[PDB]
Order: sequence, then structure tokens, then C-alpha cells
Amino acid sequence: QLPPDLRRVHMVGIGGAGMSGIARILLDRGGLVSGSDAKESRGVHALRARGALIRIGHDASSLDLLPGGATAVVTTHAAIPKTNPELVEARRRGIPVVLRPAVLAKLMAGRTTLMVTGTHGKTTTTSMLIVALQHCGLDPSFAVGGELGEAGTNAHHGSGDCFVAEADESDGSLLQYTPHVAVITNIESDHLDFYGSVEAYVAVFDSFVERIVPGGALVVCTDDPGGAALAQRATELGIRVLRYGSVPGETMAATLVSWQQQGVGAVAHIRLASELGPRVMRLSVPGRHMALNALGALLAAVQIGAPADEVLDGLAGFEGVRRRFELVGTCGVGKASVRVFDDYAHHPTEISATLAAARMVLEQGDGGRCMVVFQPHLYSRTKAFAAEFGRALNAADEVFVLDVYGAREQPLAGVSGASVAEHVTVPMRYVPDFSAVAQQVAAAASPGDVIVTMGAGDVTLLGPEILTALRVRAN
Ligand SMILES: CC(=O)N[C@H]1[C@@H](OP(=O)(O)OP(=O)(O)OC[C@H]2O[C@@H](n3ccc(=O)[nH]c3=O)[C@H](O)[C@@H]2O)O[C@H](CO)[C@@H](O)[C@@H]1O
Ligand SMILES: [Zn+2]
Repeated sequence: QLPPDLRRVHMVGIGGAGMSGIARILLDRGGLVSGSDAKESRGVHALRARGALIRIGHDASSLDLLPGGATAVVTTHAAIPKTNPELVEARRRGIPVVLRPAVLAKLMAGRTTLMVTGTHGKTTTTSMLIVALQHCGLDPSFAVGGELGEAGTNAHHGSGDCFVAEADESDGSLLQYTPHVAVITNIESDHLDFYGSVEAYVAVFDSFVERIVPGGALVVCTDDPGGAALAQRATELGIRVLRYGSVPGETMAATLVSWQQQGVGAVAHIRLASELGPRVMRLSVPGRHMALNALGALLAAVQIGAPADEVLDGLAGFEGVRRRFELVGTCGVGKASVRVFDDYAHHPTEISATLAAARMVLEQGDGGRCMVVFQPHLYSRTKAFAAEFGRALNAADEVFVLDVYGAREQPLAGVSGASVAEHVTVPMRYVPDFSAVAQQVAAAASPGDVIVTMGAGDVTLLGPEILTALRVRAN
């Protein structure tokens, strides 16, 4: 059953992906949901079809939709408190206002919870874990999504005792949750916008590990430096630590012995601990970082008692999450054909890994160039990590640097996309005209090339565009 406060829930910004998933879980567990949204979308249409009362635009009257007033009001992170009319009315009536993580935590209460968190790779690892659990015939509840924006976001109310969730760390949401199994992909020095320091950002993961239930497990990647530091710290605390990575050791639970990309997909020889011989793990997604994500999902799945062999079988079916090297399309056929992929990489490590995966897919292709179209994400992040972005993009045969993506951030003087292009030693261009990109990439294309659109903003739209301009060139 639902808690008393989650009985009648009014949601400001119910069209959002995470909010839509939360609303559907509530509606499936017997609760009444009303809501409001500034912009009409098809998700609002779906929730209306599921009996939710949604008003387009915000108003105090929305709090009179549910019978007997709303027991709670959930709000999105983009809503502004003392100015949104509905939050003002809700605080004027004494109605509680909460964020999505609090409602998610209340929804995960009685179940065995498996959180996945880290600087990046959360949605991919969470999706791998969900698919592995479902391939074993389980039907867990889940709420994946957040890191890749709205890509990969999906929630579901299952009939089982498990609850998989992606837990964001850039806003202090980790402290809202109580994991039975906590997975930590990596801890990098980024997303420090909310913490003001690096020590605070690492202390948030420390406090998250403190929140694990007694008897629970911390799956963690020890190839990442911060991840290995946290593994050691949590081992001192007498907490079950399941380490996974490439470097071997006397405390490894799952060691990546070898990895090789082939045409079908990749094959990785892995080694598991005796409590959990050398096994083979075949994957359909490209890239060596996908092997580590699969190992994390595998450890998390076996901890709750799923057989590792058929969990590997399930991981072998994973075809990927949107904007995780998602194949946009192709012009031509066989060899001498140009393929267009779309990735969400906005961290220098993400960029390097995506470009390495593209290089590996291109190498055993008997000829081709790696052309990337990078769009830096934030003004502050670009002003900070411009040299990192450029040196990362150096792993491509040609670079196209778009302009900086706003993302509601205040424009900094002297900062633009060219701030990254300064540090690009490979052949590159600067194309701030977003309309002129699709043509210039297609004109610069050549048979057998691997084109990647990379960034966390508008760039995802150029994917199909580059394809069209490529088919126009078919003369
Ligand atoms: C991951 C992502 O990119 N977006 C998520 C971000 O919200 P975030 O605050 O980014 O919300 P966005 O601006 O992206 O918009 C998401 C939804 O918010 C609605 N909206 C927004 C502003 C506003 O003043 N009024 C309003 O109703 C929009 O109509 C939209 O449907 O965290 C929310 C969780 O709390 C998620 O549910 C949102 O999907
Ligand atoms: Zn990020």
C-alpha cells in the first residue's frame, strides 16, 4: 500500500520523463494523480488516458482537481518555488511539496532495492541490470533514467520484490535512498556544480555507502581511482565490497581478463570469484567500457541470487540505450558505407571512451575515417575543461566543434565553442551555425567513415540531418 501522503498526488511538470514514470507507478499502485505542465506532450496524453487529471499551464485551481485536495505536491527541478502559482497555493494550503527522489524512495520501501550511481554510465548499467533480471524470468519494479537526460528514462511497477533504480548524484539525491545493493560505476571530478568542492562530492558517495542496509553489498568499479578509493574505505567499514575491473588483486569479485571487438559485437573473457572457470561474456554493444558496466550489472544481479551464467546470457541480449553510441543510420551498404551514431558524451573520459569504441568498430572494417561532431555542454564546464575536451577529441580523424549549449546557464564572457577548438590538434573546423553542420559533414564524408554526433544538447538532432545531406550527395 501507499503511504498516507502519496494517496492524492499533484505533480507540477508531470510531462517530464522521470515524473511520468513516477506518476504511472503511483497510478498502478492505486493512488490518485493530478498534475500540470507548461507544455503539452504525448506523455501528458498517455497519463490523461490513464485517468490522471492534467491541466496545461499552471494555476491554483489545479489543487482542486483531486477529491479532497492533494495529499502531496511533487515538483520538478526546473520549477521555481515562490513564483510558480501551484507551489505557492500548495504552501498556502499546508500541502507538502517534495521532489521526485523522496517519492521514489517511499515507493521503493518494502522492496529489495538496487541503486546504480556514478559520474557517468548510470543509465547503461541500470538498463543492463534490469534486462538481466527480466531475462531470468523476474518482473522487478524499476525507475531508470536521468543521466542521459530523458533518453533511456523508463519506469515500471513490477510484481516482484526487486526495485532497480538509477540514483542521481549531482543534486544530493543519493541520501534519500536506502539501497540493499548499491552499484558505483565511477567517481570523477565533475558535476561539482552543486557541491562547491571535490571533497564534498566524494563525501556524498561516502554517505551513500553509509546508507546501505546491514548485510547489503556495494558493487564498485576499481579501475576508476575514486571508485577504488571508496572500495578501500568501505572495506575498512566492514561492508561487503564486490570489486570489478581490469586490474587483478586478492579481493576482486569479477575481473575483466580480456576484451576484443569483432563484427558481430564484442567478446570479453572474465573471471569470477569462487563464492560467486574463466567465463566468456559476449555483448551486442560496442566499447570496452560496456564490459565493465556489464560486470557491474552481473555482480548486482548475482548478489540477489540470480545465476551468473544465464545473467550473462541476458547481458548478451542488451542492444543499448538511446544516445549511448546509438546507431542513427547508414548510407550505402556493406563496405564503403557511412554509418552515423549518436552519443551523450559530455565528460572528457566519456569522450575518450566513445571515440575509442568508434575506432575499434572502424578498425576491423578494412578502411575508414573517424569524424566526430562534438558540442560542449555548459559554459562553466567548457571554461574549465576545454583542454581536456580538445585532447579527448584528438582521438578522431576529423573534428567538428559546434557552439556551447546554453542549458539555462548564464553565458560567460570570452567563452564559446572555439575555446575547445583551440586545443584540437587533429583536422577540425568550428561550425557555430547549427544549420550548416549537416551539409559540411556530408560534404567532408568519404566511403567507410564512422560519423559520431557527441554532446548532451541540440546535437542529437543533427543525426538524421547528416544522413539526409549524405543521401543528397548520392549523385
Ligand atoms: C532529465 C531531464 O532532462 N528532465 C528531468 C528534470 O526536470 P527539468 O527541471 O529539467 O525539467 P525540464 O525543463 O527538462 O522539463 C521537464 C518537464 O518539466 C515541465 N515544466 C518545466 C518547467 C516548468 O516551469 N514547468 C513545467 O511544467 C516541462 O513541461 C517538461 O515537461 O528532472 C525531473 C525530475 O524531477 C524529470 O522529471 C525531468 O524530466
Ligand atoms: Zn554529466
